[PDB]
Amino acid sequence: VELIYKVCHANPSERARFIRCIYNLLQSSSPAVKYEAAGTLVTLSSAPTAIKAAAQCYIDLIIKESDNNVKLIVLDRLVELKEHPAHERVLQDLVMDILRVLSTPDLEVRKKTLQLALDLV
Amino acid sequence: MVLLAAAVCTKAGKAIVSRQFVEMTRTRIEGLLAAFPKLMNTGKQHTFVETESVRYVYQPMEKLYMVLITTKNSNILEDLETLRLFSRVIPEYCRALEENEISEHCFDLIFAFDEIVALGYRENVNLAQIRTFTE
Amino acid sequence: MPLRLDIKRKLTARSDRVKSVDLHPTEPWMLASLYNGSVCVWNHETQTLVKTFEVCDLPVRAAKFVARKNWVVTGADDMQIRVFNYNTLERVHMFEAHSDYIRCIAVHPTQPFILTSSDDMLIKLWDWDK
Amino acid sequence: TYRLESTLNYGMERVWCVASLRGSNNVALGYDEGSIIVKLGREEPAMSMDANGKIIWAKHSEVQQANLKAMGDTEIKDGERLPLAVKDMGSCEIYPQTIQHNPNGRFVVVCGDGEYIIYTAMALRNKSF
Repeated sequence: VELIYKVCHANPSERARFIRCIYNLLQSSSPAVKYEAAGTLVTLSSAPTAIKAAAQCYIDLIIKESDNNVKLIVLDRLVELKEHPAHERVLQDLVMDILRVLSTPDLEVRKKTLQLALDLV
Repeated sequence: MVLLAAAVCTKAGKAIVSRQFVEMTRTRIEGLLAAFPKLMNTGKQHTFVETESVRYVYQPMEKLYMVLITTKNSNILEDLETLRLFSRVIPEYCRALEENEISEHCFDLIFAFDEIVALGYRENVNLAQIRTFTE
Repeated sequence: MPLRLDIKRKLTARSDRVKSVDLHPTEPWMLASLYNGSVCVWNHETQTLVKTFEVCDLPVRAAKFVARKNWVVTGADDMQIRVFNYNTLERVHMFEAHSDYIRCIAVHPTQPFILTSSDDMLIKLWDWDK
Repeated sequence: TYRLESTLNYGMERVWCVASLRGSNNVALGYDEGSIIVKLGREEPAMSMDANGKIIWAKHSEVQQANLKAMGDTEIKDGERLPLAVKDMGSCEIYPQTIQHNPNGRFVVVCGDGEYIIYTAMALRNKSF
């Protein structure tokens, strides 16, 4: 017997069902910002660069939902980390620069990152 | 059943000791354990790895794999937790994993397997509980 | 004389005489090397014990992390420094660091070196990469 | 000055080693009956920004800890950290446990050791105590 009216009431078991129940009550344009899904998810690619590369992808997606032309593919939500105020301190673009890569982190993360610079902006 | 078998493996290419809760996986147990646990259950040093459509959960100990296998699943936390409790119970019987000492305490381990997981549903065990049985 | 302080007990663990205490070079974990023949590491932020390594059956005086290799160096009353992978849980290497037990190990992250100090009145250098 | 800041016992006793985190504010100490990891205080700075552009801190650069100073009249781009922009500020007599300018700029307060000393906004003559 699953689905609660509450937030919880306690314990890992209730907690595990709860992220399933949350995805129901907001399906809309992926989870966007991953819920209690995040904990199992890292181990799913323990070998080792692939986690960061994946993580980088989600973080880029999350920033904004742009036009979505050829390699401008960022989904998730339109505003939830914006892009580009001129009063924002120390700005969004600092994280965007990582994604522009020569190899600036390692090659698996690099391939993901170049696509990801292209994708947000 | 949700849990096909609970199995201790040697990656010598055979299931060293294993438990079939109800008559289903007899000989089947040895072939699965023998192929898959050799490759680290085909893992990459990840506790969950699934191969040939069977979920394998594992922990390496030496040349040996302590293995839990399921092909169905009720909850995330649970599969690990029976394996984990098993891993408290196994060095009490065999002083880590090692094929010869695992072999000698087939009875000990096997009995724990029946007690721990009953008709594929993960019951709980503890080293003191285990004692009443082998007394 | 006044100073901004606030002593707080981040994590405690009970074990036989711990000769060395370490913080992981780049990780939030602290490793303590015990006289249990075991070295144990715990991440004292989430209060999770990440891993233990049985270096010897006789006291391990020293332990430190060589974070880049993803390995830990320990020196025990085996008169050896034994190296293990702290995520693939197995012993990476075994070597005799000294003719006597190893009190402390220091790690040079920028060089392949660990120099270890031992009570054979000598400090020896080992290169993890070789 | 090597005057005793604290003495700590734990019921673990015989403390063999110490080591300190190189990124600072955790020290760990090895004992006979175990190990402890301990967290030291000071995590955050004390400072306050008035309306006179005297943003006062203590410690830091172009300011001493014992005395009091600092100014910040710079407005360069919101996207980066702005310079120190310090201008010198007169007398102090106590240590700053917390040091703060007045929110509209008329007072300065240095607080320390169970005492507060008030110094004047931009002149720093002893106003009050």
